[PDB]
Parts: sequence; C-alpha cells; structure tokens
Amino acid sequence: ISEITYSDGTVIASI
Amino acid sequence: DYLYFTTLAEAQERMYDYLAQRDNVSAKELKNEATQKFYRDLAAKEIENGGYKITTTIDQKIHSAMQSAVADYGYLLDDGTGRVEVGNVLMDNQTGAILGFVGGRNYQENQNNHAFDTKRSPASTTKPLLAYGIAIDQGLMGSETILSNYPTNFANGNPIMYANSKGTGMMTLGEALNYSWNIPAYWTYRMLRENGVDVKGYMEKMGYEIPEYGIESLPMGGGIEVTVAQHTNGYQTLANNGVYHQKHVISKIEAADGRVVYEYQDKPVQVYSKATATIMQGLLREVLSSRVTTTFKSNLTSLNPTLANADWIGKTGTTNQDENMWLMLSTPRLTLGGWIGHDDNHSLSRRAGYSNNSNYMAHLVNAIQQASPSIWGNERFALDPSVVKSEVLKSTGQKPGKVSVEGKEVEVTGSTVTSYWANKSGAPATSYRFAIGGSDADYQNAWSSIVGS
Ligand code: NI
Repeated sequence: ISEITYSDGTVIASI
Repeated sequence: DYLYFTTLAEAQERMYDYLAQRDNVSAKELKNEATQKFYRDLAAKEIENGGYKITTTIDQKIHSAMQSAVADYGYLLDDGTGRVEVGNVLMDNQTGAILGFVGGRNYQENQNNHAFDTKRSPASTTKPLLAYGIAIDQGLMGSETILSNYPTNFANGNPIMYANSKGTGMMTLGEALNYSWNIPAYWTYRMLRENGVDVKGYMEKMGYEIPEYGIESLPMGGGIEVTVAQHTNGYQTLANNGVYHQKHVISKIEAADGRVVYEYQDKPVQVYSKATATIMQGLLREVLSSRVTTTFKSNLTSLNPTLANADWIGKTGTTNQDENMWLMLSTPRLTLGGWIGHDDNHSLSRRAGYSNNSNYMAHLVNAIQQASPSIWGNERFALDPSVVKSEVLKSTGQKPGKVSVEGKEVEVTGSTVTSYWANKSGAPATSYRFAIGGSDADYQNAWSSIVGS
C-alpha cells in the first residue's frame, strides 16, 4: 500500500 | 476531495520526472505525446504498487480549518449572482510550501479545483509584479515617483477607463496603487517595453506562462490567466524580500525499501532586489490600510483585533465586467491568495471583491489562526538597508532643481519627501517630463499647477 501523508506523517489516503 | 487529487497529481508528476531519468534517460522524445503518456502511466503504476510514502506539505489542522471556514462562511460570498465559487492557497513564504487550500464551495456538487486548475485573469493584482515592481527594480522609479492618470487611449483608440472615470491628473505611485488606477500602470509597462526590459524573464522566473507580452493592458491582467496557486507564488516572492521559492505540495517520496526517489531542496531565486521587494511591501501595506479597494483590515479587526495588527500587505483585483475578484494577502511568514468568480464567467456584484471576498477572507485568516495560533507571526516588513533614500519634491517626485517651462528658468522648490529607490544613486534632479507617462497637453496643465508655487 502507498500512503500520502500530511506534513506530520498522518495519513491522508492509502492508494 | 481536492486534497487527494492535488497531492496525488504532483506526487505522480515527480515520479514521472524521476523515471524519465531512471527508466530511460529519455531523449527530446520527452516532447512526444506517446512517451508522455507512457511515463505517466508508469508513474501512476509505480505509486499504486511500490509501497511509497508520499510526504505532503499540507498542515492537517490548518487545511481542515480552511475547509470548515468555507463551509461556515462561504455564504458571505453570495450576492444574488449565484453560488459564488472560490479558490484559496496558503503558502509558507520562506519555502514555497503550500500548507492548505480551498478548492471551491463544495466538491460533491462542483469538482473543479479553483486553487490549482482553473485559470483566470489576475486583473489589477498583475500590477505590483509586472509593472511597478519591475520598474522599481530597473531604477526607473522610486516610492514617491509621479505617474500620469490623465485621459489617454489604447492604440486602437478606445479610452483607458477606470470604472466610469477617464482619468484625472498627476499622482504618486502610492495613490495609483491604493486606488488601482489603470492609466499609470499602462504607462509603466509601456516604458518597460520601450526600454527593452525583459519583463518575460522576470515573470517566467516566478513560473508565469504568458503567451504574448506585446499587449497594452498586460499590467491590468489583459492576456493573462493564472491559477490561484501560481499567483500566490508571485506574492510569496514579493513577501519573501524578492526571493522566489517554487510552489509545492510534495516534499518527499520514499520507496518501501527506504530510499528517497524525490526530495525538496531549497533553490531560492532573487527575482527582485531586496531593495525593490521591501519598497513594494510598504506600498502594498498602504493598499490594505487605505481601505479604498478593500474592507479587509476593518473586517479582520472586528473579528480579531490582535491579528489585525500583524503586518498585512496585499493587493486587490477586479476584471472589467466584475467576473473575477482577487485579494492577495501577506504577512512576513505566509501568503494567502484568494479568487472568487463563477465557472461560466457571469458577472459578480460590484462590491463582490471590495466587501464580500474581503470579509470572507478575514474569516478565513482568523480560522487559520485559531487552528495554529503563532502562524501568521508578529514579524514586520522593513526596508532593506540597500534601499537608497532621496529627498524629492512631492510635486515632481524628483529632486529640487531648475527647469525651463515655456522659456524662463524656473527654480522648482516646495514641500519635499523621502522617496525610496532600488538603484545606486536614487532619484534624479527634476526635468520637464518628471512623471511616468503624459502628453504635452498633460504637462502644460501639470506645470501650470506647479508654477502656482
Ligand atoms: Ni449565473
């Protein structure tokens, strides 16, 4: 799974 | 939302670049449409499968606060012309990092991203960047330089208008910007053209794409259309003492096995001199404080007086038929761009930018601050010490001196003022054509007034 995160590492979305 | 797609698209834009180097070191074939798709498809496939960690610049509390702000206060933008659409981008001035944005009123009912994708004339917000900032940067004017706002026509013979006014007379740069008069701006860009200034170079260095520079209404936004994110980056440049940092939402891409396939490096670019940028900062402060073209500082004061006292600078814009309103805002630390309008280009109300966008954005500014209290900052803009100070006549914007006015030497004197320049020697001595622009008839009128000493 690829993750996109906010600047603080909190995940925005999994691809 | 917009967040997923904005973020995913730049991340997969970075992978594209990475791969066209890894999976090929690709030729000018990179201008081929089939190679373009191939690497796009590959970049997409890479991210789906490669177990990548994509670190964005988005601040979670701030962005979320911005989404709440438009949800709660977007209605302030509506004036009878429809559900007015909106785009906002909040940018760290020292890095070009985009910390949060507003893509529009409601993603579910309109998918257009008004922060990043939609392109519209910057209108009068073009002026500080394309005309005045460049002219100052080239030693062609200083802070108290006089420009003509006398009636003049475009080459095609139509009058340069401002609302219903055909113009007035001579005025300072400060006055020209606070009111956003159009004629002074026309004359400024015309002077840059006439003197072969590489305006294209400046704009392209900030990432602006403009197809034709040979256009008289260019400083007024004619023949330009820009995204909010890009236009925010231009104001970041002025805010950050003339130093451009490229806009971005992705700071890093790490592969599953640890490695860094992309990472932000700071590549500052000094687009305007610090003297120029700092002088412009002081001009744009008065644009907001004067309240001629925007109720912003009042609106903000009523919400949060202490935040109203941060050092706000900015510029307003409104297209000819009121189809686009813009308000660009900076503190030393952050720039927040704002556009409102309709996707189908219907006219807004005449006070839509003066009042509604201003009030809405004051709410947005406050929401951002409640989400991150220190973030706007208490730093103040200040003149760079490289700035040259010239005592000049208020009437001419140039140093006191003698001039011939239809025969007869006149010793030109009167009340003076400190004018700020970004050249080496500052202001010149006064000459007959003391101002930027003006016909011989204009100058007969102007010198008559002066000569009434
Ligand atoms: Ni409509």
